[PDB]
Amino acid sequence: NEVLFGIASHFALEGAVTGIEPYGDGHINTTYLVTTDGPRYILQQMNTSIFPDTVNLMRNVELVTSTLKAQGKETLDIVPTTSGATWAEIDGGAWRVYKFIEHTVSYNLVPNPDVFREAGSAFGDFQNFLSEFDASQLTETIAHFHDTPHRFEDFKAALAADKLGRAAACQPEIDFYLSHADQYAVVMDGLRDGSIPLRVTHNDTKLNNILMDATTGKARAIIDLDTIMPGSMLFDFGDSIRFGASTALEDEKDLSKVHFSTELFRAYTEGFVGELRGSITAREAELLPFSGNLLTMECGMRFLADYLEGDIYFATKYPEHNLVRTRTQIKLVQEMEQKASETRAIVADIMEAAR
Ligand SMILES: Nc1ncnc2c1ncn2[C@@H]1O[C@H](COP(=O)(O)OP(=O)(O)O)[C@@H](O)[C@H]1O
Ligand SMILES: [Mg+2]
Ligand SMILES: [Mg+2]
Repeated sequence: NEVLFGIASHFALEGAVTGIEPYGDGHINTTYLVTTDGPRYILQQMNTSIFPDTVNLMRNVELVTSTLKAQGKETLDIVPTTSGATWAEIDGGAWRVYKFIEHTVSYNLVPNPDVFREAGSAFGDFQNFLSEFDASQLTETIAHFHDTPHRFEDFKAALAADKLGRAAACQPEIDFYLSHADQYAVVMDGLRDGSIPLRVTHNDTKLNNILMDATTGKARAIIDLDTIMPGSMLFDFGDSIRFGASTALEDEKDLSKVHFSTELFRAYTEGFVGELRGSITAREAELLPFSGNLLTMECGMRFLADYLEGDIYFATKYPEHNLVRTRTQIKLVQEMEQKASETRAIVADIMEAAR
């Protein structure tokens, strides 16, 4: 608190500081709530282990937030250092301040389809108002993040190495990913040849990062912009479907409880396409369902790769944790495959309705 107040003094706060306490349930940044005799603020110590290049990350954040503010859209509002920087290095730490976005609630899992539709609307609105932004200006904060062919090379490397001798125990899981190999390059290929628009991508579309109004329930702002990068909005949509349209937790051991919900798929798509109708392309719309397949397979192969490497990337609570996780992702992709007729119809219906 002595140090915290000291850190706070580096920033152009518009109220005398009266308190500073840890805040929120995030686990990458170290997050504090700053109270003043006036407005409130978010103060964060950035994760420089994961994000060593703070200058480039804050440049990305500044570019996107500025575009939104210029257009009168609510977003993260950086509070500058006394020197006019967007962040400060203090005693071997990287710190930044945002205005506290007031009067919101957020979720840690999808409670129901209405909330999921509103999550869809939030990112559709995010995409819509960045549709004119030159996404290529953004640096790749985590290289190859949703480059599924790259992830598959990582997976194959982990399989070849088989450092723990675990491959013997997951042949069906391995064969699932090997057999789908010709599917991984669909979105990367479209970006490279222009058939799929290069857009801003958020890359952590979990609901924790979507603030909704505390009274109306309506989407308010997208936060947690650390992983903002160029890519396809399909990377974001696909991932939201992966975690959000599942009837189960990511590590559900009972696979009979794991299903791909077309109701939740419809809900997100209604919200998302409803805000992005004027910008979304024919090829994009066509790939909405498959984007769910793609990002789910990417995530699943990463879990299985981690299992084979001795669980070095994802936290685990028991020895087979990553294998259990890879299994839910496999189950979800199989249902998405089997429901392709339905989801295609859902998208087509939603597209025409939005007009
Ligand atoms: N500008 C802000 N206004 C209000 N709440 C915020 C703001 N920034 C972050 N939060 C809250 O702090 C939590 C963690 O912050 P976030 O930037 O998502 O960190 P992490 O990268 O660790 O997830 C969020 O889940 C959100 O509830
Ligand atoms: Mg977050
Ligand atoms: Mg984050």
